[PDB]
Amino acid sequence: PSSQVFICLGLILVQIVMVSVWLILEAPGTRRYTLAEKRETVILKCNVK
Amino acid sequence: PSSQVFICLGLILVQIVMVSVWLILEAPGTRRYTLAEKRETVILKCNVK
Amino acid sequence: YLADEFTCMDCGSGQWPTADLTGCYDLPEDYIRWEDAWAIGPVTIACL
Repeated sequence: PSSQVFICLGLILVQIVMVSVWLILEAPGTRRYTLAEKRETVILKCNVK
Repeated sequence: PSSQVFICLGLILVQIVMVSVWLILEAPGTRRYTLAEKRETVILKCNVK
Repeated sequence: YLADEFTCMDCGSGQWPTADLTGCYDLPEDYIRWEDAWAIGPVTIACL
């Protein structure tokens, strides 16, 4: 009842650290990804591929 | 072993939700505090009054 | 966009020349929306 939650939150915190460095290196933003072949359109994609 | 932790994380998550929606409404940043009466004084301030 | 009469200029991929031949503007954006179709199915599935 205690160590199960502890291990679950440990794995969740590993994921949290990974996603935290992911967003720190890749702060939120929008790229205006246009179809240069077609143009006349913009995709407000997120700032990372 | 279970309900103590559940309630504690419930309160912690309530606070986290409140602070997260508050940063959503009032996104973080830095402002320049300058004393017009004094001048030549620029202060880097967390964007929250 | 012909900024000068003797000189047509491309506003780039990000921008686009206005139809009034007066300048360049940020090109219109596209994204998936809830207007008529496509998104309604997955949205209802998630709600269910």
